Amino acid sequence: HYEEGPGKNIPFSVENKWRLLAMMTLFFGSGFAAPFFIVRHQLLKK
Amino acid sequence: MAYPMQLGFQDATSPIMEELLHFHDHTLMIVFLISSLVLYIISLMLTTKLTHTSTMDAQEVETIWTILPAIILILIALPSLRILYMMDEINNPSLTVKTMGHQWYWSYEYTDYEDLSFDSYMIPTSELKPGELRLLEVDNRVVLPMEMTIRMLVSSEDVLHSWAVPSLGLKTDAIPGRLNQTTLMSSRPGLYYGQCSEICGSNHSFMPIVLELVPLKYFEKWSASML
Amino acid sequence: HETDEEFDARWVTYFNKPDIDAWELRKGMNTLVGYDLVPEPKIIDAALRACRRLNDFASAVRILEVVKDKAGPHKEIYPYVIQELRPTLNELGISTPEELGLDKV
Amino acid sequence: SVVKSEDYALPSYVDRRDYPLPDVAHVKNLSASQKALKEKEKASWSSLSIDEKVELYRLKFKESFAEMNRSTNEWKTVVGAAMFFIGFTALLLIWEKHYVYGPIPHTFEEEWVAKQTKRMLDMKVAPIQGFSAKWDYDKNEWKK
Amino acid sequence: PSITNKRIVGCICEEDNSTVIWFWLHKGEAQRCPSCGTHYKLVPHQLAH
Amino acid sequence: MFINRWLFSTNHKDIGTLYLLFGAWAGMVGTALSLLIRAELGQPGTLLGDDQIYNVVVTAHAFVMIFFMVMPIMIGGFGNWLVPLMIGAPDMAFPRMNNMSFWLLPPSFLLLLASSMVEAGAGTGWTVYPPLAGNLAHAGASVDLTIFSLHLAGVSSILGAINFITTIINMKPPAMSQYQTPLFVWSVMITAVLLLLSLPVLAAGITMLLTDRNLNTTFFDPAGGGDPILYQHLFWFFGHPEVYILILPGFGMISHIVTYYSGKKEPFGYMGMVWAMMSIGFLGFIVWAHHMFTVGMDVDTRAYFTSATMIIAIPTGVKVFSWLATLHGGNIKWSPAMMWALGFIFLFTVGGLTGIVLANSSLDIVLHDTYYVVAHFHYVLSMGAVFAIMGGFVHWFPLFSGYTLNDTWAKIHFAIMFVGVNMTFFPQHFLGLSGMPRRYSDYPDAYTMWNTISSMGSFISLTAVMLMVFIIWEAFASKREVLTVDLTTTNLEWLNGCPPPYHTFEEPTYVNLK
Amino acid sequence: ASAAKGDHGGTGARTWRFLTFGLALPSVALCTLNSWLHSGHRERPAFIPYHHLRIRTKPFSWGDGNHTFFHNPRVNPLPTGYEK
Amino acid sequence: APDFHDKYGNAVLASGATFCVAVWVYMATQIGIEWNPSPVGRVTPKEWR
Amino acid sequence: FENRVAEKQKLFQEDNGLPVHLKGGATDNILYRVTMTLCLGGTLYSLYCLGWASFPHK
Amino acid sequence: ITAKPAKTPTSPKEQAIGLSVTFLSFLLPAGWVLYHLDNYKKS
Amino acid sequence: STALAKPQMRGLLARRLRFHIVGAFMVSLGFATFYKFAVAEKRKKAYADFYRNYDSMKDFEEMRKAGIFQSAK
Ligand SMILES: CCCCCCCCCCCCCCCCCC(=O)OCC(COC(=O)CCCCCCCCCCCCCCCCC)OC(=O)CCCCCCCCCCCCCCCCC
Ligand SMILES: CCCCCCCCCCCCCCCCCC(=O)OCC(COC(=O)CCCCCCCCCCCCCCCCC)OC(=O)CCCCCCCCCCCCCCCCC
Ligand SMILES: CCCCCCCCCCCCCCCCCC(=O)OCC(COC(=O)CCCCCCCCCCCCCCCCC)OC(=O)CCCCCCCCCCCCCCCCC
Ligand code: HEA
Ligand code: HEA
Ligand SMILES: CCCCC/C=C\C/C=C\C/C=C\C/C=C\CCCC(=O)O[C@H](COC(=O)CCCCCCCCCCCCCCCCC)COP(=O)(O)OCCN
Ligand SMILES: CCCCC/C=C/C/C=C\CCCCCCCC(=O)O[C@H](COC(=O)CCCCCCCCCCCCCCC)COP(=O)(O)OCC[N+](C)(C)C
Ligand SMILES: CCCCCC/C=C\CCCCCCCCCC(=O)O[C@H](COC(=O)CCCCCCCCCCCCCCC)COP(=O)(O)OC[C@@H](O)CO
Ligand SMILES: CCCCCCCCCCO[C@@H]1OC(CO)[C@@H](O[C@H]2O[C@@H](CO)[C@@H](O)[C@H](O)[C@@H]2O)[C@H](O)[C@H]1O
Ligand SMILES: CCCCCCCCCCO[C@H]1O[C@H](CO)[C@@H](O[C@H]2O[C@@H](CO)[C@@H](O)[C@H](O)[C@@H]2O)[C@@H](O)[C@H]1O
Ligand SMILES: C[C@H](CCC(=O)O)[C@H]1CC[C@@H]2[C@H]3[C@H](O)C[C@@H]4C[C@@H](O)CC[C@]4(C)[C@@H]3C[C@@H](O)[C@@]21C
Ligand SMILES: C[C@H](CCC(=O)O)[C@H]1CC[C@H]2[C@@H]3[C@H](O)C[C@@H]4C[C@H](O)CC[C@]4(C)[C@H]3C[C@H](O)[C@]12C
Ligand SMILES: C[C@H](CCC(=O)O)[C@H]1CC[C@H]2[C@@H]3[C@H](O)C[C@@H]4C[C@H](O)CC[C@]4(C)[C@H]3C[C@H](O)[C@]12C
Ligand code: CUA
Ligand SMILES: [Cu+2]
Ligand SMILES: [Mg+2]
Ligand code: NA
Ligand SMILES: [Zn+2]
Repeated sequence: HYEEGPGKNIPFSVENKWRLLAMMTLFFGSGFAAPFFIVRHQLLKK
Repeated sequence: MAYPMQLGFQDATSPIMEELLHFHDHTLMIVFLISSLVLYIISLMLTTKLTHTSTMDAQEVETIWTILPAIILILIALPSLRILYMMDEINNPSLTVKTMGHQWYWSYEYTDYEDLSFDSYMIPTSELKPGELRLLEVDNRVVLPMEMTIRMLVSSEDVLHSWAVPSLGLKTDAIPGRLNQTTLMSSRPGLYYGQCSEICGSNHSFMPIVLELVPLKYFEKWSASML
Repeated sequence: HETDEEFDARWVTYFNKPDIDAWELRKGMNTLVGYDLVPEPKIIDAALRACRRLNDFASAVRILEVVKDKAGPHKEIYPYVIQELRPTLNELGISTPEELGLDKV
Repeated sequence: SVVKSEDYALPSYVDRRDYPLPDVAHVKNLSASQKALKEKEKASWSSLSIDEKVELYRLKFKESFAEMNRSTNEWKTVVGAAMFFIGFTALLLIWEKHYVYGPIPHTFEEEWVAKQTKRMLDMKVAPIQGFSAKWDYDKNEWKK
Repeated sequence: PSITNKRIVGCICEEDNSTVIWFWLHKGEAQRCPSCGTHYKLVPHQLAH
Repeated sequence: MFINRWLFSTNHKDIGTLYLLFGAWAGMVGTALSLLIRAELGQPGTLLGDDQIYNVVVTAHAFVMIFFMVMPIMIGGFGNWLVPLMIGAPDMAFPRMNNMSFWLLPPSFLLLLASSMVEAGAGTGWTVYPPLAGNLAHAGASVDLTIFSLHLAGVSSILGAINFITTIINMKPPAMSQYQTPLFVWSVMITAVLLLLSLPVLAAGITMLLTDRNLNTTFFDPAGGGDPILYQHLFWFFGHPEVYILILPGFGMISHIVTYYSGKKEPFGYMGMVWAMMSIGFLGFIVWAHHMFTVGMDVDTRAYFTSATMIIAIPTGVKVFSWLATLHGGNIKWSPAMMWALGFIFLFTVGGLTGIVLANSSLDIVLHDTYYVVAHFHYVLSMGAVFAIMGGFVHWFPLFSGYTLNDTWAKIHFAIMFVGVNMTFFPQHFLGLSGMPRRYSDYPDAYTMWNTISSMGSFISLTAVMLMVFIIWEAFASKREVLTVDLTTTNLEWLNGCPPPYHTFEEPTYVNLK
Repeated sequence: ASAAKGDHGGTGARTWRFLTFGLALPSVALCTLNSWLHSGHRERPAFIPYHHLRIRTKPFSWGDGNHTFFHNPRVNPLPTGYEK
Repeated sequence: APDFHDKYGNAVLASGATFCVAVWVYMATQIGIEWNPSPVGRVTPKEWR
Repeated sequence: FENRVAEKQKLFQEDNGLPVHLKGGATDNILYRVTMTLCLGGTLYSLYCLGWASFPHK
Repeated sequence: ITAKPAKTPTSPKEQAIGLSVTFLSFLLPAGWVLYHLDNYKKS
Repeated sequence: STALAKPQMRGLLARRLRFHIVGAFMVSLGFATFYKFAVAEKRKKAYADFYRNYDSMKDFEEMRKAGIFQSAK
């Protein structure tokens, strides 16, 4: 069986709030950054 | 054309656009009344310490808020449909002009008597003469006779485009393989602008429409000389 | 529905039941405050007495607090009800929220 | 007094204006003195002292109506912080105008605008209400 | 009936009410619906012999 | 154990969590795209390039916000999490198929990203109209990758619809009739019915565009006797129901939030609310041509579509007044969720009203393909749908996670967002009335002021989005565990604690038939 | 099709009454609105004595044998034209 | 006992409002942003032909 | 043919803690590993193809 | 809703850190691309 | 040492609603009257005034002399 309770019903860990901040930063940051880099990609092709 | 900081519609140039302005004033008043009434009621519900949390009966007040909106919708639909049918009235034009949309410019054809036709491209910003409007001027304008009922036929030779002139209340899609009709009638002489209104690719933002309304006499001379 | 007197009577009767228990006391007050009204002094009277029979002083004071709350902005209703309930408050030894300093934040 | 996580299935205490009499008492476990007070409570309430009465009240309820209904200064923090962040946004806009945006088209130059304006007046742009209607063609100036 | 100590009860106080009143019914003395007061009593376990 | 739980899930809660995570990520992508749009329009001139790269951005912004952010969050996230709990069900009818509806989304999103990576992207508008979207004006794989993205998202939603309808009809307690289920459950079922009926038509239409582009068919090519307008009918037949699919679950959550924070045990006029959602769902299938008022249709067809479209204001009006009637007499709790709901009621009404302005084919001649339309839909989507999502998120976050958010920070988040979206979209009404066309990378000089103000408002919204990420972090960082929640007697989803155990309702609820 | 609403958990009297007052009667009210709007007597067409119309192979068994059963003077001409 | 708002409320409100107004006014007038206001009442029409 | 459902019922109800997709025996394991390998390998390959198509080959 | 005191309280200093890191994760990459926009446009 | 008179104790919420709903209606009427004067009528009069003695040829002559036309110099 699986772990249950606050902080245990999720695919990411919230054991360390700083490691968590790193996770969330990469997660949400990669999403927000993607369009900018795709725009850069399109501009650097021609 | 639109001027800096404009809030509403461009001034009406045709009797039909005038008709739309009054219909919009009518509709907008209802929009303001209903939206402010809702905002008011929200504030009214939220500003009292008095309570009533038990079951409230609804089959009584729902008659009110079903019949009222129904009446209001009819009060909007009546003039809306009167105008709609008015735009469809048989009018019998004195001239027929065709316009074909292209990527990315418009071509015009006046083929009632002579076989006159030309392309109409946007004047590049680098090329504007002093006092000319950026993105709106074209090399060849659509010379037309003022105070006359004209039939405009719109189509396209490639992708979809849409021929629009806001001041005249016009917007007719340019569809390849189809000939759409609309009628034009300017109450005044002058220059009237519009822009392509259907996404057509790379230069969708840069293929304007410019109508030049002049008296019949000048229209004729122009006709001849444009052979 | 029913007349004002019939509603009042129905609630006076409810709280006047000799063997009314704690659950029924709470159910009655919690239900009563859901209506668009400040209960009549006669209903409050009956409820305060039920508190006495249940040896519940704290609830008697809470009931007076809810009556003031139900009046909202109408500051003249509580003083009047407390006026009308003075005999009973005296008799049962019920101190008002004010007298207990329960009205200060 | 002290609530636990796994007690979600049990009746709980709540301080609410519209639910004046909660399902449970604020304090369920009583000291020697407190149980003595609940016994005294079975006798006439007139024999109860003010401090005994308030102790009875606080055993039953957490907060009084006045305490539960108090207003706060939270709005100052909310409105002030909102303004700080909206202010911070202006910093982003300053950064953008400085490092991202290049110069705007030459059609915005003062001279061009002056000419363009005359031309718009010459073609009588919006003569009924919008623009040219605001120019006095007789006195040759903007209508006062 | 319940195979444990408590079970959630949903009470439709009056026929055709759209609102259902929900609460945990615990082993022990009968409890009452917080809305209509009707009584419920838990009668624990078994099912599987 | 990690893989079995998160990749092989057959649990409605975990699957709902995956959807919420996916939708949150998609929201960041969609926000970035909206920033690029407003950066390009922030001052006169060209910033990025011509209309192609600009419209590839506009097109992706729409697809991401609609298909990857709103639908996954509302239906897949809140739907999966709450529906089973609200009817006391042990899980969804098809728990395994439910997992596939989720897993089809990342591939669908990858195809969308691929389409913008290859060639010059698909700068067609989210409506993907041919011939611009055809193999001559948009040669290459871009448009084909876009069509495939829609196919996968389509299959995901259709299977999700089948699962929700079956669960809602078949898995309620024996004594519970359909008229005893919460309004959110009603909103999800109706939404599922609209998805089931509309998506297959879209699928037919985009498959025909695919064959026109790759198998030499000519459904939309006049040279072969085809018609570009046929595509528009097929698209919009799905397109209008789609906008109601985007707002219905929102209406459902608003009913719950307004009832809850008004301290009420029930929403005002329950049966009227059910009637209203059903009517809206029905009417939403017979009004599609209002997206085609300038294509050249007969006047009688246009008079019919104008009339049919306005009727929806009646049932929608019943819902608005019922929400106000639910607030009436309430012991109002000014929580952050309530704020989002109140903003929704007002802002959605404004957006709906401008929709009624657009319903008039006469006026629409002048408003069509202008920013007046963009203003209308962003009030109902960026304020309506989004506020419902934010309200539901702050209201149920404690339930899903077991932790509480900081209310003050949440109220600050609401204030910033409220200013941002209004500053962004209100000025767009002026731009529309005055004639600024949609899908333009640059505009005539006269439109400069309103475009400048609109772009500044978009930056304020960005600040709100960044703050929200921080707020969620702070909640998980501080770990304030939930103890008690009020009103559980009329909010069954909270009755199993926060968060509820992996398996809930192993022993079903007891409900007398009397 | 599947319509656009939902129920189906059990179609009973309450559901059919819901459909009667929430869908059926409102539809009749709308069509009644539309009809008692598009009405108005449209101008009767010029009379042309077409040989395939106003047939008379035997007189009718009522009146003067030349008027149809629900003859409307305003819109139904006789074989010789409209009436006075 | 005084909370965050009682202790810092007035300061947060005062300096938040001050900062906001200051930076927005700066951005609106000191960085070269073209607002393109109406010529009505401000521009003296100049010969173009 | 003869009815062997009872044999299959015994096999699939055997309390060995195996998930239904692997409860048939060693073959289930193989087929699963083949399926998953083709899926993940094929996905990596599609990513590679995307990377290739993302750039012009003039 | 009632809740227990934070199990791992996040002080004002900690929040400033989380806020700043959060804002930077959004602003830096986009800012970088936007800054080098001209370098991209023609190269 | 005076008594207090029995204040109204029932339907205070409903009474408040009725009073304010009626006031909202009055304000709507006042707004309608204002709008149908500061916007509607103003617009009709502006166009009616402009076209009453409008001379299209004179207007065209002015534009031609200013040189805005391509077909009429
Ligand atoms: C794309 C993802 C990048 C991830 C980067 C970091 C990875 C570190 C690994 C590892 C370092 C070791 C750490 C072990 C524990 C934590 C990490 C982990 O492995 O966890 C993995 C988890 C979780 O992810 C994390 O690890 C970061 C989590 C941040 C959580 C924020 C919570 C936000 C608030 C509310 C959420 C809802 C619920 C709320 C209420 C409470 C719950 C109900 O994911 C899943 O198993 C599936 C998630 C699916 C939905 C996400 C997006 C799919 C996106 C794009 C399709 C793209 C197309 C191509 C696009 C290609 C690019 C252009
Ligand atoms: C941000 C830029 C603002 C620019 C303002 C105008 C400058 C005028 C100069 C100088 C003014 C005088 C000279 C020019 C007169 C032109 C008349 C014209 O041609 O007339 C037509 C024009 C102009 O219309 C007007 O006559 C302007 C009306 C403005 C209404 C504003 C409500 C604003 C609320 C809060 C501020 C905005 C943001 C939040 C908006 C939130 C949603 C409303 O075009 C419109 O129709 C635009 C609006 C489209 C429809 C929106 C409908 C629902 C809106 C609000 C309901 C609020 C209810 C509660 C009451 C309001 C509660 C908040
Ligand atoms: C009898 C008739 C006359 C009555 C006169 C009043 C009598 C009152 C008696 C009795 C009235 C009820 C009194 C008790 C309420 C509880 C008081 C308390 O113990 O609790 C403390 C509570 C109190 O809450 C309040 O109490 C004030 C609430 C204001 C909420 C606004 C919500 C808006 C939602 C939707 C908006 C559209 C619809 C708006 C509808 C609005 C309705 C009020 O919480 C706050 O203090 C925190 C939140 C403040 C900021 C709110 C959001 C601003 C959003 C957009 C603009 C940003 C501007 C800044 C940034 C600017 C940047 C430029
Ligand atoms: C749901 C749909 C949605 C949403 C929310 C938005 C939001 C925004 N949109 Fe819009 N937009 C569309 C759908 C949407 N849009 C569509 C359909 C089109 C037409 C495309 C076409 O023409 O083909 C369009 C077009 C469009 C244009 C017109 C382009 C043109 O014609 O040239 C512009 C211009 O300003 C614009 C701007 C914005 C901005 C600034 C926002 C901002 O308000 C965004 C602010 C950020 C958010 C509101 C996201 C927050 C949500 C989350 C991050 C989830 C959080 C996670 C949890 C709570 C779990 N959009
Ligand atoms: C959440 C999404 C959503 C919702 C719910 C709606 C709801 C409505 N929409 Fe909107 N609409 C869109 C999303 C949405 N729309 C999108 C995305 C587009 C553009 C697509 C594209 O081209 O890319 C669009 C386009 C669009 C057009 C096409 C315009 C054009 O392209 O030229 C029209 C035409 O009629 C329209 C009408 C309506 C109407 C009448 C409603 C009605 O449902 C609103 C009803 C609500 C109210 C009226 C308010 C509440 C009512 C009351 C308070 C009662 C009293 C009211 C009266 C008496 C009037 N919409
Ligand atoms: C109000 C709607 C309901 C319709 C019926 C109500 C009243 C009419 C009386 C009986 C009708 C019963 C069946 C139909 C038989 C013939 C068609 C009648 C339909 C009808 O009523 O048609 C009318 C003709 O009336 C005519 O001749 C009708 C002349 C009446 C004589 C009836 C002739 C009887 C012949 C019956 C044959 C019976 C065989 C049936 C066998 C069944 C199986 C064995 C139309 O009027 P009109 O002026 O021409 O046009 C209108 C112009 N303003
Ligand atoms: C285009 C826009 C349209 C504009 C909208 C117009 C809004 C309608 C305006 C007014 C509605 C008037 C309804 C009158 C109901 C009387 C209210 C009342 O007082 O509420 C109850 C009635 O129950 C009941 O109807 C149940 C309680 C009240 C039921 C109705 C309340 C809801 C009213 C709406 C709330 C505001 C939202 C308005 C929406 C715009 C009280 O019960 P009783 O007195 O029997 O018991 C109390 C015991 N006694 C006997 C001792 C006093
Ligand atoms: C360009 C090309 C695009 C290609 C897209 C392809 C998308 C996916 C391809 C791979 C999917 C196939 C894998 C098999 C899916 C079977 C689902 C199924 O059979 O699901 C069943 C439920 O749906 C039921 O019954 C009834 C429903 C049966 C649905 C069958 C699934 C077919 C998927 C395609 C759907 C297309 C949509 C059609 C309209 C255009 C079983 O439910 P489970 O939750 O499993 O179990 C519940 C347990 O109690 C069973 O004991
Ligand atoms: C719409 C979303 C975007 C909102 C706007 C973003 C807000 C500002 C973010 C700051 O980001 C940056 O700022 C820089 C300048 O301040 C860069 O430095 C750069 O510029 C320099 C200094 O001029 C150099 O030191 C380095 O070489 C350098 O690349 C830089 O790379 C980038 O990270
Ligand atoms: C299978 C089922 C069908 C069974 C057969 C249907 C029977 C139909 C009966 C019709 O009978 C009628 O006959 C008449 C003709 O005599 C009418 O009177 C009339 O006819 C006249 C007699 O000349 C006039 O005097 C009057 O104006 C008047 O209209 C008349 O109203 C009507 O009742
Ligand atoms: C073997 C089985 C009898 C029942 C049993 O298995 O015990 C028989 C009965 C009926 C079946 C047969 C049916 O009569 C239908 C088919 C007819 C033949 O032409 C070919 C094989 C055919 C496809 C079937 C094969 C046969 O082996 C079956 C399967
Ligand atoms: C009959 C049905 C359900 C009643 C029930 O069983 O509880 C109710 C629910 C909603 C009602 C409808 C809505 O209240 C909206 C309309 C309100 C008008 O007062 C009458 C018609 C009207 C169209 C209503 C007819 C009917 O009374 C409906 C359809
Ligand atoms: C738009 C669609 C045609 C799509 C297509 O060309 O493929 C057509 C098919 C049938 C049409 C409908 C039917 O002809 C019946 C109605 C006829 C009226 O004159 C207008 C509305 C009316 C309800 C029509 C509206 C619209 O023109 C419909 C719905
Ligand atoms: Cu041509 Cu857009
Ligand atoms: Cu639509
Ligand atoms: Mg269009
Ligand atoms: Na631009
Ligand atoms: Zn009950």
